[PDB]
Amino acid sequence: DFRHIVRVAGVDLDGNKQLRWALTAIKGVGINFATMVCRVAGLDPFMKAGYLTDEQVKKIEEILQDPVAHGIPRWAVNRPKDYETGRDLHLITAKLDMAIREDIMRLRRIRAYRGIRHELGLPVRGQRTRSNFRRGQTVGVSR
Amino acid sequence: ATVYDVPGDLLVERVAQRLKEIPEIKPPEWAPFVKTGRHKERLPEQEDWWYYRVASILRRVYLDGPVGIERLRTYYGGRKNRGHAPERFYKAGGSIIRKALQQLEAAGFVEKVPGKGRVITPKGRSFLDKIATELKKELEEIIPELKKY
Amino acid sequence: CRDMIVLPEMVGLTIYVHNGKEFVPVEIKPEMIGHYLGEFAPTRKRVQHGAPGIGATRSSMFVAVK
Amino acid sequence: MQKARIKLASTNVRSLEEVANQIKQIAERTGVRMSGPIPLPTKRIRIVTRKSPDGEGSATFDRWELRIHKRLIDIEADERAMRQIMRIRVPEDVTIEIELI
Amino acid sequence: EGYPAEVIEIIGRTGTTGDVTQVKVRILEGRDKGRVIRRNVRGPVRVGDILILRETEREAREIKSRR
Amino acid sequence: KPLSERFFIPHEIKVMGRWSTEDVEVRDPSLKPYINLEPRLLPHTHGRHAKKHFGKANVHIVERLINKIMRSGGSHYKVAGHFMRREHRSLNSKKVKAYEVVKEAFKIIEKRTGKNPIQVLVWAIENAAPREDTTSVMFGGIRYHVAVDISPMRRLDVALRNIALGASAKCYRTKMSFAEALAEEIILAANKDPKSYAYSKKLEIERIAESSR
Amino acid sequence: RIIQTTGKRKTAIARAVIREGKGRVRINGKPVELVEPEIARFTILEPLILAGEEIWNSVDIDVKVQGGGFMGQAEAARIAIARALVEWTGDMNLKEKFIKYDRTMLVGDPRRTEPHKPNRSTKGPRAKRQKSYR
RNA sequence: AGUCCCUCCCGCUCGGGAGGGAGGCACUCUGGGGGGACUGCCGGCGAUAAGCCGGAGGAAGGGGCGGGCGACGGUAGGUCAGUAUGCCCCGAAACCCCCGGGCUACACGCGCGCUACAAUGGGCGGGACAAUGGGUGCCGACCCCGAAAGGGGGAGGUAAUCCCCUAAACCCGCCCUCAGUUCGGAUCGCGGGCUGCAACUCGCCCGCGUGAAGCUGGAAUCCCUAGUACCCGCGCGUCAUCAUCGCGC
Ligand SMILES: [Mg+2]
Ligand SMILES: [Mg+2]
Ligand SMILES: [Mg+2]
Ligand SMILES: [Mg+2]
Ligand SMILES: [Mg+2]
Repeated sequence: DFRHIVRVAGVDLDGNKQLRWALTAIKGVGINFATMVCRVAGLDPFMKAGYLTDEQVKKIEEILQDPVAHGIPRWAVNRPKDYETGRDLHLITAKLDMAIREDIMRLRRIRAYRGIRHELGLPVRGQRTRSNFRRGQTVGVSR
Repeated sequence: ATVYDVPGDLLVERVAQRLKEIPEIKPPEWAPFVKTGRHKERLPEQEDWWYYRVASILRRVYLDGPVGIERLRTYYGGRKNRGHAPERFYKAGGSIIRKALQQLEAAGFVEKVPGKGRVITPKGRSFLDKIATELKKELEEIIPELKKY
Repeated sequence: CRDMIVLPEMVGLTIYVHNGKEFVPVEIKPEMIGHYLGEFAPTRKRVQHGAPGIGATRSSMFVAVK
Repeated sequence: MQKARIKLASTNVRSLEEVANQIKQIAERTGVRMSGPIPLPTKRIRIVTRKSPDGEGSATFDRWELRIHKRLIDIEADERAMRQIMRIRVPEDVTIEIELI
Repeated sequence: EGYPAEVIEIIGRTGTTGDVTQVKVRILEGRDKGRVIRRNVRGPVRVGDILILRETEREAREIKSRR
Repeated sequence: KPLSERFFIPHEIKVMGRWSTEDVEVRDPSLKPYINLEPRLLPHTHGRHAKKHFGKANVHIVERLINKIMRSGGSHYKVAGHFMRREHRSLNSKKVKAYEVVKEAFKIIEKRTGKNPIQVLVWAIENAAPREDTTSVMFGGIRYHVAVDISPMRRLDVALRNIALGASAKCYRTKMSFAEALAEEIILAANKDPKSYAYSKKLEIERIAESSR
Repeated sequence: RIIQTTGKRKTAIARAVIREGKGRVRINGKPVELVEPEIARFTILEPLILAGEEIWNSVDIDVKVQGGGFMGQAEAARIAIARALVEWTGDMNLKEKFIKYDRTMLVGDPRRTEPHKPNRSTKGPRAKRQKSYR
């Protein structure tokens, strides 16, 4: 019954690790969201990931695709109150970075102040820059 | 013997066991989704993290007398790891504790002394000392020096 | 008043702000409601760098002041 | 009876003992019991400051300090003595307060 | 390889920085077994000690009139 | 771990309540009057000896050892390679952790050889203490490196210090622990093996001490 | 008959009471046999083991402490217990062994911390900042 | 603490323990007044003097330990932007008020620090013990709503009474096993709150998610002699909110 490599919704996950860490790899599921889903699904977070039969994979894929309707509350979700509709959503790898990218483009359009910083690759949240954030290369004068 | 006659952790472990049979103690609807205080980082790991909290709360009003909610939140706080800045002490949440005290009240082990907090009942002292004696009647085999008292 | 919060009344028209020395037009469109008025009128001229001078480094500090 | 309670508090220590012994003697001369002056904790107010007007030079500080000595006396009430402790004429750097229980 | 010697008197502090001490030892088992020589030591020393040395013939150079 | 050992009550004034220093026997006549072996149940003196000249003569050897592992490592002088500055996770003041690692160290030593662990220790602290040194003596204008002799007390200090630093470099960023790396050092030094660090340092001191007599 | 003695150790006071009994001894209500930091349990059993399992079985002691930390109250307990034992039995061939093993078991420790001074003033009296030429 | 009543618990009680209330200043404590240490007592240097070494007895020993108090003068050292002040300019202005911006800009060189580069550790559940100080424009016990920040009520306190205030490093039990990792948490997206007349420029706090450099540091250079250095937390100040700082514990 034992296996070495399993896959759930894109990224494939190790099989000699505990179930709660094996899911950490999926971009969009940290550690505190993994404990939750493993509990709600109905199985331990300490079982060896290789021991996952496939109907349980079907269960997990169900949960990750609309978790609010299974018990995962709407204060612990990737993004609440979607800017296009007040629904509360939890996205994962492929859909995630695109959503952030369009949330950035939206600020680039109207030419806000928080969009131009994203343009020029500078701080965004009000830091100081006389002394740190030196992502460049030294300049000389004379010797 | 009493609860003053054994170490705290062994007694709490043994109490939390029998506690699982009182029908009033049962975990609320948001227990699997909560960490215990703004100073932690990860959720509790065992499945019965409830019964340990409640059982530590009994022994905590036995030998502390009239004690109140905002004083059981200083006890269950800790030190925080807040990034690039130094560490600092913080209190704990409220719901996990208020529910525990209301459930122990409904069980019959504590009671609301008005204006001064809560204290333990006779039923509660019987409950705790019976288990303390039950344990100690075996901690003296491997430690033959407790036999005196 | 750069603090004013854009609202569904102001969508469509074009009002001004005051960025310190002059009034700068901000053609209000949807997707602005919620933001602040002064958020669209920047206030410091973007910086472009010349060349280090006498003191920019320990090699030109006392070799100049005699 | 009703056990008046008097509370003296002053910054000069000597000029307190004399009013204390006045009260003690007055009580003694007449017929009344008394609980001797019970010293209460001193309250010392402390103020740390820098020392130089400008900002140049090393940093050196001051420690100013003001101490306030207190006492407490318990005594019964007899008008022969309750009055006798009214012509006592405290000094100007002392505070007195009288109240019964 | 094993020659021990028993200090009887301290003479003073030599050293470029006050480190070494000149001291007059007496050997107690071996070739001399009774002779008295003069040697420099590193560390602290009382009287009655037992140093262990390896030559029994070096005779450190005299010090500046002990002061 | 077992509740019989977690709760342990002695009924004899021994060392740590376990081992008795009645039969150990110091060979070197030089180091005999400095290695103390009195009964002294608990090794803790609360730093009273570090006030009086030659105060550290009458302090139990186990406490002299425990004190010379309450430190962070090599902080301005490399030891076999690198610095090992480990601040905020070093045991500088934590005497409890020190006493614990030394207890477990002895429990391992007693098993892999079979002798009173303090006899093995007193063997280790003689096959690691060298008795020749070097200096510079300025004379009439100039100096030059000359060889000298090391007094006993300083021999003992250097011995224990090198044992410390030897164990405290194999537990560094490596799978082996600290209590067992304090054993793979004493079992070696007490047997004159080259793989040690305390003994090798003695040889490489005595070499460049002899070669410039 | 009863006796009662004292012991202070850098902000920790201890009040002891000694009287006949079965040989048990409590500290704040804890039995001596149950003190977790073993290095602090072996610290208050030195008078009661240096007297023998004969005197240790004809007295009851019960101390109370407050202040300090797990190791600055163990020593207070030890001082009070030694000063009590040297009076109940009231001999001197035992008081002597309380000076060869450790002289402070009866005289206590006169050491306290030392105030802070103004160059860092939160680290200690003698530790300062780091000099900066150039 | 030793006596005296009442209530309640455990092996069912011979013994042990917890609260009250009656009484007492025994012990701790608070703070006024006295005592105690002088090279005084022995041995050795130095003259026999000044004095210096070692030993007793002692709670303490050789300015008892830590602080306050800085001479005549100099430094054309710093401060006219704390107050005072002579001379020269402004005098319908360089004087007095009000709204919005800046001091928070960023190819770059430097000073002082905070967090790490892991096992002399990271996480989760239990168990332990402090002191200085502050509160009436303010400190908030106790009860109830919330997952968390917080919100609605609200005793007692002008103080050895009520409140801030059951500290952290430490210990026991289980997971990880030498890996850019369950190390490291910068940088960013979305949602919920507090102070404020006003949070975009530019305040602070919470929950989920993403997860950068970093594997012990070249020549050089700094601080420390005992309850001192190192390691861990706390309180005042500044303050309507905000401490990686200063001054104390
Ligand atoms: Mg001048
Ligand atoms: Mg000048
Ligand atoms: Mg500035
Ligand atoms: Mg981490
Ligand atoms: Mg803002």
